[PDB]
Amino acid sequence: ISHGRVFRRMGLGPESRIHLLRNLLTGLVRHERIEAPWARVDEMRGYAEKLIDYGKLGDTNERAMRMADFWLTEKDLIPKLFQVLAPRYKDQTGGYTRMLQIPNRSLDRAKMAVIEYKGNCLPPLPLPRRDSHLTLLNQLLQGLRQDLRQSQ
Amino acid sequence: AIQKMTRVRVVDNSALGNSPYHRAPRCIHVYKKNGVGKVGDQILLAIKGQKKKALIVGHCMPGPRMTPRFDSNNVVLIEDNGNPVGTRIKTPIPTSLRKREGEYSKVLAIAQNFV
Amino acid sequence: AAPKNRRTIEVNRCRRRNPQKLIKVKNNIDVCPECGHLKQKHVLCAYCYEKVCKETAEIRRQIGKQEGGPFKAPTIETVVLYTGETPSEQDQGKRIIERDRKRPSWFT
RNA sequence: UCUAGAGUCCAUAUCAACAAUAGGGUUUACUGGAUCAGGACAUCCCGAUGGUGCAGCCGCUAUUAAAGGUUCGUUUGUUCAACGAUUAAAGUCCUCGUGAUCUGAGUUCAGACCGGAGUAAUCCAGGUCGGUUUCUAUCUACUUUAUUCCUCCCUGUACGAAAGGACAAGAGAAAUAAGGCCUACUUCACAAAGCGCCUUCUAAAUGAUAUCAUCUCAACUUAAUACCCACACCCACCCAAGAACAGGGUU
RNA sequence: UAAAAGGAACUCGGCAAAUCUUACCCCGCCUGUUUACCAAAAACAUCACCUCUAGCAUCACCAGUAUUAGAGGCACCGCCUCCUUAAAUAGGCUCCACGAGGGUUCAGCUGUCUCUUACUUUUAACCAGUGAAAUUGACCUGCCCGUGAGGCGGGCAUAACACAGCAA
RNA sequence: CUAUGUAGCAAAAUAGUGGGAAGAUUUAUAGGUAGAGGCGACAAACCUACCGAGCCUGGUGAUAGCUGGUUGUCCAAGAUAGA
RNA sequence: CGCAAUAGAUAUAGUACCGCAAGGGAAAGACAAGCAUAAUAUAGCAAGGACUAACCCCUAUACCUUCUGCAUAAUGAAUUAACU
Ligand SMILES: [Mg+2]
Ligand SMILES: [Mg+2]
Ligand SMILES: [Mg+2]
Ligand SMILES: [Mg+2]
Ligand SMILES: [Mg+2]
Ligand SMILES: [Mg+2]
Ligand SMILES: [Mg+2]
Ligand SMILES: [Mg+2]
Ligand SMILES: [Mg+2]
Ligand SMILES: [Mg+2]
Ligand SMILES: [Mg+2]
Ligand SMILES: [Mg+2]
Ligand SMILES: [Mg+2]
Ligand SMILES: [Mg+2]
Ligand SMILES: [Mg+2]
Ligand SMILES: [Mg+2]
Ligand SMILES: [Zn+2]
Repeated sequence: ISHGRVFRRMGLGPESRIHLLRNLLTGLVRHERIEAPWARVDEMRGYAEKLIDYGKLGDTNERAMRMADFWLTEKDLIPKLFQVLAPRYKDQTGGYTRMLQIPNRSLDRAKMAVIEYKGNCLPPLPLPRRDSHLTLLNQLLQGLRQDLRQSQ
Repeated sequence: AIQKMTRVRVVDNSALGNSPYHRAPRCIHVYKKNGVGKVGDQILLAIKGQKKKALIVGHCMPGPRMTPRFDSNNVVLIEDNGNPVGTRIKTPIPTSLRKREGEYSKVLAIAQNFV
Repeated sequence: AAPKNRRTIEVNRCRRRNPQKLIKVKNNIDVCPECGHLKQKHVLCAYCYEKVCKETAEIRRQIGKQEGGPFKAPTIETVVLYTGETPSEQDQGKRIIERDRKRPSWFT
């Protein structure tokens, strides 16, 4: 039975789980885009979001500083968190990271995933667009837009 | 949960009990179909190498909400025909003995304090 | 325990070729409508993703060559500029990572 | 089965001696326990009925009844027996029932000691201490078919020779079993659980063979619903659904 | 790893675990040695004591000589040649010290148990790679009753097929 | 002593709990004792994984009143006193 | 009226490899079974009588060896090829 347990089980125990997610999160803050196994990235996305939330409070706060000290291992990144990432998202109140699935890994055929922090300098991921607005179904729906707007 | 093989401290001034003895009183039987005994369930005790009927008047096991949860498994010695052997009780006894039927009227006429 | 009798080729064929053990035909493949390569719906075009990772790696090699050694995460944003692209009016005060090939058409 | 002998009178209220008719074994001298239990009734309890010498609950025997239940411990292990406390009860047997589910004692493994027999080696259907049986499931089969007790009214009527003391009908309280839940307590903490909570449905009347009579292997007349239930999808994500597959949701 | 109340009611036995105390009894004096791979012991050895044999050269005893050497028995030393439990088939020549020896008891402790529960790790189930072995007459491999049992007889049942369990 | 493991990591291990740990201790190195023999704080203990008597070659194709086997077609006669 | 690559020497070799050692001691070179093409459909020693028809109907207690006969009471055999 596992009803209502939101935390995956990975590594050699709870502690190794936190440490694995910590290394993933450090790599993400250092490079702003990493390809990792899908389940691990899905577990780490929440932590990266809340890390940006803690980083918005700013250097002066001590709780946020302790948290970013634990969750960043090469400390050169703590400046970045408080001076490049958190400032970058002064407008967005949520959803700072985008997560996609990518071709499975060559060796062990695992389910992969690229995760990145929105707005970085890197070449943009090939996001999937929706169908062009000029397609047949969209045109008929646009006609319905007009005809319903005039009636109402 | 006053079941078989549990130590209970007699609190009734115990004309019989309360005297030194290397053993301590133990419950050897509970007069309920199942073993567990709750308040008012009269049990049997091996005290001073003798067998004597008892009556539970408090236990460390949490009960319902509005009834007391003592910290010692308290018992009153009662004679076979229901008469309490002692003549006094000092430790508080719960007011949850005026409830569900049993030989409890005498045991309240002999105590002095409630909770 | 151990088997009491060999199992015949007939029983083994009714097990091995049962549908539950067959490989299912995938109903979710298609063609990248613009790029024109195969892809699953919920996954990135493999060829496009590879051509993106190549450029990301080249950019990162330049970044490493400029930062010198480890422990040098800058405290400012970064912008990457290809040949014949002066730093725009918005990118002053941001580190520049020069590259020596024409900007890819897919890089916006 | 004959009652024949008894029983303060009297075989039938009880033993019922011999025998007869029935079902069943007797091998030594000249295999338990845990786990799960399937089944019979020759019934321990609960249920229904007859007689009683029970004038009455209970007792006694007799018929019927196998849906349900049939406790925990001290000493010990040819497996029983004794003893304490209870209980409505602690039933008699078949399938050690069950060791590719687990354990112990043994009886028969090498070590050693004590007692008996022997010149000795050694024996002993003796007593002690110690002591290793491994298994990845191929096939079959299978994996979602409410009782009891106590208390109280009804009261101490009938029954009853005094004395004691009923049914039918209800109302509370507890446990157990099945099924389910997490508001509180408890172990814990997006949840799973119990020590907690909730629900459980053979005596008569008429009457012939035999005109009275006679309960009739005479005719003839009387003493479970509930639950499930939408033909045609399945890429992706989530899930109180889940081993995979399935199932619920994506407004 | 954690655990409500109870704390040995488990069990052959407090084995395991948690906690740290006490008292006695049997055997053996003690440290030691032993059945490499089921027995570590109450067996062997052991100081102490006793008995038997032996008057002596250059390869052991021994470059030794009766207070010596070899072979045996025994095992220092001193002393002689009714209670327990509620209940009980269990426990209760002197002789300190010691024992992973055997039996019993007090107190504590605890998931041993009343009565199980949660979480973690490995295993596990699925995807991908590599890939055994015992076993195997053939099998198109059902149930009940009888005979003497998947296969015979008489009844019953019965569309095919994976996957995970269980152990009649 | 318990649990895991039982084609196992291992033809006797692993984890914990344990006995000894200045001695009759433990141990590296070369030599010696050789099979009815050696050695043995006797357990029939050990002498290269299997010792109430090593291992290899030879006599040896040991012997076996015991077990197991014994190969084309077709026909015909064919069975239970006893010493 | 000797063998022709499981024979003939053990031999391509006393090599490889096993053993501390004595010692042991190989293999080989020039459309059989198993599968795929093509999974299965009530029922049962898997066949026979048949039938228009594959199944359906009726009949039908595997083989060797050992015990007086053995329902498989027990022993032996996964199966092909070569040698026996
Ligand atoms: Mg893992
Ligand atoms: Mg719990
Ligand atoms: Mg506890
Ligand atoms: Mg010792
Ligand atoms: Mg010892
Ligand atoms: Mg696989
Ligand atoms: Mg049968
Ligand atoms: Mg299966
Ligand atoms: Mg011969
Ligand atoms: Mg003979
Ligand atoms: Mg003939
Ligand atoms: Mg040859
Ligand atoms: Mg040859
Ligand atoms: Mg072929
Ligand atoms: Mg058979
Ligand atoms: Mg065989
Ligand atoms: Zn594309």
